[PDB]
Amino acid sequence: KIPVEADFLYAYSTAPGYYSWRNSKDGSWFIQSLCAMLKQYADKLEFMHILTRVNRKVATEFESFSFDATFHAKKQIPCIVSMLTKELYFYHH
Amino acid sequence: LDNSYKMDYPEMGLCIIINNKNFHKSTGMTSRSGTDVDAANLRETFRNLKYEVRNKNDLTREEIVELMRDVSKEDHSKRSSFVCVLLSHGEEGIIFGTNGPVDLKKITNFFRGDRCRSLTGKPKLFIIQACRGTELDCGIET
Amino acid sequence: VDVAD
Repeated sequence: KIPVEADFLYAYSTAPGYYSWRNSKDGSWFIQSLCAMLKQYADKLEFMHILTRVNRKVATEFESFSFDATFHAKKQIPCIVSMLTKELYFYHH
Repeated sequence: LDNSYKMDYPEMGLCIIINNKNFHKSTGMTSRSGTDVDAANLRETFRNLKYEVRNKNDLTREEIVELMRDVSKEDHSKRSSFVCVLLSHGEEGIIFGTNGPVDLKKITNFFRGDRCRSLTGKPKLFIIQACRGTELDCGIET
Repeated sequence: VDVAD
């Protein structure tokens, strides 16, 4: 038998307890970087390897921009939460 | 079993995108501008991934629960995985329907091993674009 | 501009 909570993967836009940013014109930093990396590496990289490059993207390529000084120049790091028991590839054999 | 999940099933599976942009003003939540680009980005990205995508827009918290009860009470037997994409306002463990909060554990528990047996040993992914608090990461320099 | 969720 297997546990009832295995093979769950939770991709979070932001670290636990933090703000998650989104651009008013382009869209959220996370879904932005996730779609770029999924479109670019789903042929060749394991899923957790795709999801870490998404982390490097949101962490480094992005920074907030606001007229409110309170919400300006803020960073964001995603958070992978894997209860998976095997690796995940979107290509076959 | 294998070193990797079996993905050579008939279907890759269901990809449910839940895109709440407009919220009732009784909540104090504001229009989520730019989410249409995200949801439309996700539909295409998983359309190339051979997923059966289903975009669902401005769903109330009760409509989010009952949809996931219907999705979990499906015969996923022919599907490799289940993807779920939530795009809304958020707290820690809390996702927002357009009229109030849901618990992230409410939604996910519909798909557990003993509840969604068509999806047992099958990768269940959950992508959550939502705040988890109100702490500001200001960064640091290298 | 960028906004918090």
